Amino acid sequence: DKICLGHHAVSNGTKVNTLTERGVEVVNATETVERTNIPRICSKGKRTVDLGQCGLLGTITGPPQCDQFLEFSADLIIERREGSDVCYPGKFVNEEALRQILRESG
Amino acid sequence: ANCEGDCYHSGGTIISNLPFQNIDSRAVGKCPRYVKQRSLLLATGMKNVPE
Amino acid sequence: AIAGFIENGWEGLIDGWYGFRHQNAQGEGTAADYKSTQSAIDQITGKLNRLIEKTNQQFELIDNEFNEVEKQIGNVINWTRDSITEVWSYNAELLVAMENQHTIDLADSEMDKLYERVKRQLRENAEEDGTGCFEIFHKCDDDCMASIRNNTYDHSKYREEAMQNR
Amino acid sequence: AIAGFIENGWEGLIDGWYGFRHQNAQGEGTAADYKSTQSAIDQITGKLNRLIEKTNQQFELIDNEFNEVEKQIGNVINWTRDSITEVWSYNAELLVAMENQHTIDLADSEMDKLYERVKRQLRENAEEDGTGCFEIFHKCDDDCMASIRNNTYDHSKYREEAMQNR
Amino acid sequence: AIAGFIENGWEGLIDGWYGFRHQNAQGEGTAADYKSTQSAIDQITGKLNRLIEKTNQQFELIDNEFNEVEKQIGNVINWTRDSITEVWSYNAELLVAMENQHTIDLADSEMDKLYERVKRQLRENAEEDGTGCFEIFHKCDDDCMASIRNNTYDHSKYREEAMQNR
Repeated sequence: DKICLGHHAVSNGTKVNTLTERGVEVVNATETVERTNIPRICSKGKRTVDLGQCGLLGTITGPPQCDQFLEFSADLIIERREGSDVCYPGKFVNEEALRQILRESG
Repeated sequence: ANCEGDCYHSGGTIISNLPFQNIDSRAVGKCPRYVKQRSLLLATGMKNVPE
Repeated sequence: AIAGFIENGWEGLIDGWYGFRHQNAQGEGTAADYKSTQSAIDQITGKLNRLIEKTNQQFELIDNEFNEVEKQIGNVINWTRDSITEVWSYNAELLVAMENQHTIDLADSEMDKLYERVKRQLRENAEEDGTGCFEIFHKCDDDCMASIRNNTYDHSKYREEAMQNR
Repeated sequence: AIAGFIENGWEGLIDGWYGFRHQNAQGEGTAADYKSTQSAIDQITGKLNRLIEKTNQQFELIDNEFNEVEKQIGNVINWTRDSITEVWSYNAELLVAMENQHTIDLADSEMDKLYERVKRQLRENAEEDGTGCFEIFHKCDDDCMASIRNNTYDHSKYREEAMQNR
Repeated sequence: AIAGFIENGWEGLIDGWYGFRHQNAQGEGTAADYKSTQSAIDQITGKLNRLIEKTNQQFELIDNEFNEVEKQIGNVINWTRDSITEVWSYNAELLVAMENQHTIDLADSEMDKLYERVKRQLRENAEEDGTGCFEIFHKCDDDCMASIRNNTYDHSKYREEAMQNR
């Protein structure tokens, strides 16, 4: 005698925006911006190298502290602040370019 | 060596099945796109009209 | 004691997105429609992964924290990076916003498409109510209502009776 | 001597966005509808401030006019700034464009929602014209038309008369 | 043996985008509608040039291949250029995507606007089918169908006959 038609209508509502003054609210909505961090380096699956005191560029010249990684191979490289590419004092000409080249070397 | 992640930065690892992140703009890897907003909510349903 | 979508939604319906609600001689009922609900859910659920598209979204470092690059060029790098960040923030809020607007304008379209479907089932045996209901001009038992929902309403059977009641 | 929205708009109506226009035994009239007009104005007026959103839209200088920075890096700065400028120009024209398209597709939707509303008021006592009018099959005086506009049209009263005229 | 747009499209129609298909006492026919087809083609064809807008899309070089600029600043240039490239790729796919969505939602709107037009031509002499057809309750010869397509259907002539068949 009266058959009708309708939809969801949850009780509370939600937040989301559109191209208006916040526009509307909806029944269900999820997040898109990730705020959760892991204060570690999740290295499982990747062959990882923790260079430590070996400056990355050192792996080319071979100071003492880099003798560990003279012919290393890895998918993830972790530079540490304590590293240094030299033993006898001196700089690397166009150093950061060589670093960028080396981080994608495997 | 037992957790699995593909987006890294100075503060650690960002694991996320989401499109955007808010941790660090300088993050490297297969990261989400850094945005300035704390939160952006997707649809994911119909408009709500109570009874 | 019954109303449709034009007035309100239905907090009662839990087993679907859209549905039917009738009151016949036996009493009030409620159900759902699989077709339209799936027709909306299909388009809506994949939008996240539509945003998570990552063609070449990898990137390495150009600066470095430990041996800071020259002050001026580093300042330029921070400036450019912040500019691109503002751009991408704008693009993210905009994309979310019109994905939402499209979701809304989509969902209530799948509604009044189902409404018109039911009308075409009840071509001349019913008159529309204004709430989104349907005043039926015959006696529609539970089997008849079910025939409407399952889309097996042979209107020619009840037609002469209904138009007699007109 | 009268027509509706499907043919033309109404330069005469000044006190609203949408309205009614009837010709009865007493003569031609015109009015407005507060509900739909407000329903559109609400969504339309705030769009400017929707664009003027300024989260972190402040910025300082990185270069300077008086002591020009080194020629090469300054050239890079001008190049990057011009690139971002082209990006933001594109985004501005696009945002304006689809805000406009949404405004248009919105406004004429609030129209044929009101049209269907009036039809549901006049369920069986009238037949649609094609211009957006409504041929009423009874005698609808000014009080009756006003009952339509105020949404108090008890169609059951005039129904038997109308369907007699059918 | 005949159906309309709500069920399927028509691989047979070649001389237009939208059209009519009737079966009368003489047999099945098919035609096209110039008005709606042009109404869609007009909006659709220019979208390419709507994208090819080139206000200041010229650009010169800032770097050079032969005498490479200093390594660091050149690295910054490559980084910035790649960033802008990702931005413009995103904008291109998005613009294409919503130009397409607008095209689709436009085309099938020009369809059910024509459908409602034909209904307003056949106000009470026909009842809708559900497939997008129109069950006509009189005898509509080829000249009558042509009167429908050309929008010259004086429904008052066939009205009394049709409502007699009701």
